[PDB]
Amino acid sequence: AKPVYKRILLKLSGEALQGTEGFGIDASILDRMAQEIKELVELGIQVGVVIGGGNLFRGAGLAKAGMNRVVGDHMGMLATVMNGLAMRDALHRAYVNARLMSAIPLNAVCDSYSWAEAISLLRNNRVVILSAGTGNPFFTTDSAACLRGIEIEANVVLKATKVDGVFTADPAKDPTATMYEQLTYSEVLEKELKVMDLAAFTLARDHKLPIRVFNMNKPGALRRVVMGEKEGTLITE
Amino acid sequence: NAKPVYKRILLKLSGEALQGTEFGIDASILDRMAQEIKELVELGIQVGVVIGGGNLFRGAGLAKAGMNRVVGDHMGMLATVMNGLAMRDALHRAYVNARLMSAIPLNAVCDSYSWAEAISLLRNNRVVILSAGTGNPFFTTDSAACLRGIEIEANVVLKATKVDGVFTADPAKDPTATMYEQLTYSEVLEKELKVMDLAAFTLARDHKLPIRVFNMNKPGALRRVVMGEKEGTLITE
Amino acid sequence: NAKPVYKRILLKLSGEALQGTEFGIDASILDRMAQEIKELVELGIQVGVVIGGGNLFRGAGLAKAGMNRVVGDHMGMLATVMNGLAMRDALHRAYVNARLMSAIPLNAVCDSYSWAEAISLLRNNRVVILSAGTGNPFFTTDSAACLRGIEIEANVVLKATKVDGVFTADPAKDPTATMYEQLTYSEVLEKELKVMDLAAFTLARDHKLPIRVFNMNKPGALRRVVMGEKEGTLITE
Amino acid sequence: AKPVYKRILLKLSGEALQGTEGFGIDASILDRMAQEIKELVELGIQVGVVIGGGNLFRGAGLAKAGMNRVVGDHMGMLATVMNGLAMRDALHRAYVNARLMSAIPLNAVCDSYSWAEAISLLRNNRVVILSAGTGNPFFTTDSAACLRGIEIEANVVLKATKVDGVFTADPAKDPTATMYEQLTYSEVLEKELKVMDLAAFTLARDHKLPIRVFNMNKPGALRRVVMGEKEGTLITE
Amino acid sequence: AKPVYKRILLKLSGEALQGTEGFGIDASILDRMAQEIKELVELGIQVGVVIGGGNLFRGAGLAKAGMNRVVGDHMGMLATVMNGLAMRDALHRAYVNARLMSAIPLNAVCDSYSWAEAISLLRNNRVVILSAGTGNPFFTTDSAACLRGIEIEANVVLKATKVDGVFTADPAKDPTATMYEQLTYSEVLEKELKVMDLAAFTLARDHKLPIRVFNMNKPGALRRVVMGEKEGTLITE
Amino acid sequence: NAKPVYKRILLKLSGEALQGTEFGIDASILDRMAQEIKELVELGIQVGVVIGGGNLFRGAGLAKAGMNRVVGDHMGMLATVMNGLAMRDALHRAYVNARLMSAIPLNAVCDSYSWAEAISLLRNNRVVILSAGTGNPFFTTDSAACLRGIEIEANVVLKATKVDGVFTADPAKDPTATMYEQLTYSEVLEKELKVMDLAAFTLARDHKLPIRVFNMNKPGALRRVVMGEKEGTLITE
Ligand SMILES: O=c1ccn([C@@H]2O[C@H](COP(=O)(O)OP(=O)(O)O)[C@@H](O)[C@H]2O)c(=O)[nH]1
Ligand SMILES: O=c1ccn([C@@H]2O[C@H](COP(=O)(O)OP(=O)(O)O)[C@@H](O)[C@H]2O)c(=O)[nH]1
Ligand SMILES: O=c1ccn([C@@H]2O[C@H](COP(=O)(O)OP(=O)(O)O)[C@@H](O)[C@H]2O)c(=O)[nH]1
Ligand SMILES: O=c1ccn([C@@H]2O[C@H](COP(=O)(O)OP(=O)(O)O)[C@@H](O)[C@H]2O)c(=O)[nH]1
Ligand SMILES: O=c1ccn([C@@H]2O[C@H](COP(=O)(O)OP(=O)(O)O)[C@@H](O)[C@H]2O)c(=O)[nH]1
Ligand SMILES: O=c1ccn([C@@H]2O[C@H](COP(=O)(O)OP(=O)(O)O)[C@@H](O)[C@H]2O)c(=O)[nH]1
Repeated sequence: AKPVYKRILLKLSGEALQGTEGFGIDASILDRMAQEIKELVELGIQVGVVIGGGNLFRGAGLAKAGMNRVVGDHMGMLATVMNGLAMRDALHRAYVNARLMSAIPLNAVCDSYSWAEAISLLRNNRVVILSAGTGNPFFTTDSAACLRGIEIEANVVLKATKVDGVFTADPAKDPTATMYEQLTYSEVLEKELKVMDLAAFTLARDHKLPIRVFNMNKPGALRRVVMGEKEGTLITE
Repeated sequence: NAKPVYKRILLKLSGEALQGTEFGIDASILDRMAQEIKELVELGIQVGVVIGGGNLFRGAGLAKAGMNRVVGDHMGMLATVMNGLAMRDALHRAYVNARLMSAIPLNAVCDSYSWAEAISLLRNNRVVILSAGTGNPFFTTDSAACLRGIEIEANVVLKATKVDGVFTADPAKDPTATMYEQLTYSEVLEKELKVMDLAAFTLARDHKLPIRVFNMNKPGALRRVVMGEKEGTLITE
Repeated sequence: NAKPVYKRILLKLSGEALQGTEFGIDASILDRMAQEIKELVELGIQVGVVIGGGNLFRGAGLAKAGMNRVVGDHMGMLATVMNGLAMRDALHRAYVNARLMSAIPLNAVCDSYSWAEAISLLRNNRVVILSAGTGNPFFTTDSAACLRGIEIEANVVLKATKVDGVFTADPAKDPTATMYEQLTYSEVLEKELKVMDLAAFTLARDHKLPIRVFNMNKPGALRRVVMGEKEGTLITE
Repeated sequence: AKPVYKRILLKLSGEALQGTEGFGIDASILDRMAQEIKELVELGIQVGVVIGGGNLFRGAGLAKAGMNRVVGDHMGMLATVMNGLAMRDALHRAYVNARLMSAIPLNAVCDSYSWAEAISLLRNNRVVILSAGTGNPFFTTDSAACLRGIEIEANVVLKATKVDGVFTADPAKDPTATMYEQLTYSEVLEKELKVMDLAAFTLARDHKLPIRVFNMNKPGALRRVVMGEKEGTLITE
Repeated sequence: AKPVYKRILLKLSGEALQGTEGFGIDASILDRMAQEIKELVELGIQVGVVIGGGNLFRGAGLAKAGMNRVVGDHMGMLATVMNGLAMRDALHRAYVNARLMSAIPLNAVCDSYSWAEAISLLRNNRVVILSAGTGNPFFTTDSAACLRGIEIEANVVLKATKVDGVFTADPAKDPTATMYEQLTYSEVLEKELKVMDLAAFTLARDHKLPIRVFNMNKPGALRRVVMGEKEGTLITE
Repeated sequence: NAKPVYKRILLKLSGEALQGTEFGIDASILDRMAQEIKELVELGIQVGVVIGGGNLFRGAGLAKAGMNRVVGDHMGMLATVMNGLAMRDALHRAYVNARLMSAIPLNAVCDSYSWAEAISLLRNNRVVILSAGTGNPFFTTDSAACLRGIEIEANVVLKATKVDGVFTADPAKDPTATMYEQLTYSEVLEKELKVMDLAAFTLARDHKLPIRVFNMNKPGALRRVVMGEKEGTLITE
């Protein structure tokens, strides 16, 4: 009963790190994710992780408050980096070899994203955190996830969410919605389901980047997914 | 026919003063400070501005939750940049020439701190924002405020806080908390009042750098200081 | 007493359009575009220009020959810079204030892309060339053209190609290839015409960013577009 | 009889490298320090070394000659880097794994200071040289020593000096002064003894960073100190 | 019958990578050179490789077309980098440990040239590619070859050419010319033979950097040269 | 009504000429050169200035003492920057617009060398100092002086030494040492005189770049050269 993936791209949204107040970072959560990621690395899995920033800032939201869209998306990106810092530290304190790279060159705090070094690091059993997303405004860390996954030739992008997977509708606002166990792009687009930003998904589809949606707040789920069990939704075609 | 009592200042904007209820950044406070800073610039005053990050993260805070103290300060310093980004945008949208420099090289998002480049810019009547403080862990922005304040040879360091001046304690927690209106670097010590952190204080005292503590949540407060009018607490030799 | 119909544009110069017979760069086309760009600048038009690299390398091309797709796009992106270098030189030798920025930091050879710095420069009537496109593999310059076009808030993206406009096919290969003169982001799709690559197209549609496709191998073509005269194909909502 | 320290921060003043003319660097001295440092690394000790610049330049001294204080401190910092280069080379020629990092980003000659990589390097038995001090003007490499020591969580900062330790007065200008074998901050400050720049010391005290003053020109002293013998003065509290 | 060189500097001209059209890169050729370089590394040889850009651009040629000489040499340098990218990829796909460094800092695509790291990498059996030449205009990659060879203390610079070696004249335009098996600088200069740019050669002579000219299109030649056989011409004194 | 005989020059200031008795930098010589350079700038002369480091370190010197030659040149090159820092400060304190660029990127302390940026600056009547010479080991600043001199298209390279002109030997060591007042790149060779180092000399000869050697320890010497008056030795074709 060994793992069914060699290299994966873990997409961690900003919310995932949110405590109970709705903002910031919750030390306890980070530590738990570190233990889970750790188990995967021990299991011989090469882990790349793209983190979001919803717990701190979103360019759109700021833009609405009157701020320039580009600068909003910049601050939002810096936020992803601020999260990566937290994730990395947790990994380190748990004695897991990891390194933070940023699309937005941030000398001192971490090194800049380098596809070459990224791969080398991956082939050396080190967790590689890709913050600052794609580095461009008008994009979501989800795109970053798909882009970085195609780049590092990940076997699959695991989209962590506070939900067991993809439902016929929002399973928290419509007690009728049912989860899917298997899905294909054409279907997701056909029935117009919510998996992620269209651009990021279009890209994943264009390169047949399998996507799996699972719940990150469900202890063990991560492991079950990589160990090929019944967890969340699978997206391919 | 009054006219300003200062030629070039070092304005320290505390991050906490950018919250405006509930963490995050308060767009409206930002828009207001751009206006008040705009007036000073039209008034011919050169403005260097050190910004804090208390509204997002404090190294020490994170450390107690378990994070590595040094990574905590890094996140903290990165918050100042995030705040420096929003403050610059407010300036720009108010049509005020401003540039953002960071102690830790961000590149692209903003400029790296360049002492010489900062002097030139101030001379050409442009607001120079300094984020990432001193750029070293274990220090505060108050320290940077003094350090940069001396570097650019500012006439005084205006510490913009949330209260009218230096009090005998947190006026929000101790009903028995009075503020002073005059202090010598001595008195502050021979009374051990809450102004900054000895390291920064000593620095200013060392170079006979006056300090004035005032409230930025008070519209027009800054201008009054600039016009030499009864405002906040003055700290001199 | 006509005068320009645009204040600030995003000129996308395809690399292939710089060949002029046999790969490489055609000095004479370069000298000519500097002249036509010089007129627009004297005409008061702010010019941001995204340049391609089709005359030297295309990631996808190299990939089929066996190279790593990502290293291929890198080479590709580096070609755009090489083209950005020659275009800037032509501008300079024509006495036109121009600066070259790269998505991937070259430093020394040219400047790193700085959104803010780009806005300032355009405002001071200086040509801002953007090379290395989006700076990420798997994307085209057309994408960058739209991405940057939106960033600097350009009035329109002028895609400078080798043909008079968007055709039903490659007019050089399909004798049955007609071009249109008007299209809605819709029609382009509900006809599936050759304009760009959905990713870039969608982007422009998303932000109601008009696009006009014209021939740069036609001396004076650009100016006519700028003067709002029957030229190329117009793509709007 | 094994070592009593696991990780130490070696503070080497500029003078230490001075030949007999009073300036520059003396090849012979460097080589000797390299052999001693080497022995420590072989002994399993993780060594971090902060070097000064007194043998070349001091910002204050230059300032007095009329030069700007900030630029003086800059040149002085560059000097620390110039020394590090020399120290590193010596370490390399003696086949000791070492790396120079600079607070002032100096691409090519060495890499920039990165707390993360610094620690990783330390955990890999490599000597880590921290030049350019803290990177800020108005500071001494002594502060840098204390700051870098607290950061890398060094077990103790060993302050090398051309004296056996801390005396009741200058043991070279008052034949009565006696050396201390043990001291505490409060005492040093109480009797106002000379250990180092007040700021650097205040910082060390604030974080209980044990400090040991010993003679670097006394062959073997370094080893005796780390091997817990009767050498120089100890400072804790 | 083991190798007679421990560390070599392989000078690969741009032409060497040229397909049959006269320009660009030929995937097939790269792959073959990768296999040969691979054999050398397996053989315990430390390989440093300086690549040219003649297959893409030469500053002089561009200058003649009217472009600024400096910018011409810049684009030409970027070309060397574009080749290095190709060479590196080939090495990687052939599972040979290699790294591209550039004299012209090119963050992301590769790292910048660092003599220190270069040597460390060499001592670790990794191919080190030195692109962007010397980094200065008015120089040839040949100089770069000699300069980088003296720096990395290479045992010899192997100048690959599409000719078996150095002839009394051009062996392709004068069927009488004969190849030399052994030569000395004084002789090359005396009889004024074509080996490389005078500057690069003067430098090599000044430091007694043995030079060997051989044919790179002659499968096995590389190996024969390093295995001390009868191949090409030797240049020393 | 004389007026200058040059529009733009390349002033090579030897480091040794900044000692003024005993190594180090002589504040008074610095203050004097700022004045003499100030006059040239007010006189409308564009000034690019290559600075040496002979007063602090010479790679070759260190090499003989045992250091790695390459690390020696690095230290050497870093001295030029240190000298470039003090010279810029003198300029600034004399109210002369000046910028310092380094061949090896220092960032923050000064600017990276930017050919284009240097041309723009000279055109806007600002002194552009070039430190770190060519930025490569094994070369001298004299080389950089010629290399940069050609790059910026200077009218002549003024080598500022410690003696009145090119002598038949060191006038301080050989009583039988006469200087010339006219030389052809030829004579210099067909007499093998002490002007620079063939590499740099050849370079200037290559591009018909005249050279004039004069004494900077002679107040007003520079201006006389600039005014085309009997001063130093002239080296032309
Ligand atoms: O490629 C990217 C990735 C992120 N962002 C910005 O940074 C924020 C990151 O938060 P995101 O919404 O992607 O994170 P998550 O929703 O996953 O918590 C976004 O809101 C954007 O403003 C961006 O502009 N481009
Ligand atoms: O020189 C500096 C300045 C700031 N910080 C960190 O960044 C935070 C900035 O917030 P600060 O408390 O200075 O802001 P304010 O109190 O002014 O709101 C600090 O708590 C530190 O963790 C740092 O480490 N070094
Ligand atoms: O955002 C970008 C823009 C370009 N490229 C690469 O660089 C080449 C640039 O040529 P492009 O086809 O964009 O130029 P054009 O078609 O306009 O001649 C592309 O083929 C890609 O390989 C890239 O990877 N990312
Ligand atoms: O954090 C620092 C460290 C050093 N320096 C400057 O660089 C010199 C380094 O010499 P220092 O006196 O620290 O060295 P040492 O006395 O140990 O020989 C100082 O004089 C300062 O001018 C600085 O400004 N800040
Ligand atoms: O130190 C160097 C190396 C290269 N180049 C430029 O980049 C090109 C590289 O091609 P080169 O002729 O050196 O390559 P090869 O002849 O070996 O194919 C040259 O033509 C120059 O324009 C340069 O200016 N300086
Ligand atoms: O292109 C350069 C210029 C200088 N240097 C080094 O830095 C020192 C600078 O001093 P130089 O002798 O050029 O100065 P000057 O003789 O003009 O006083 C040299 O000795 C070299 O070690 C170098 O390696 N490369």
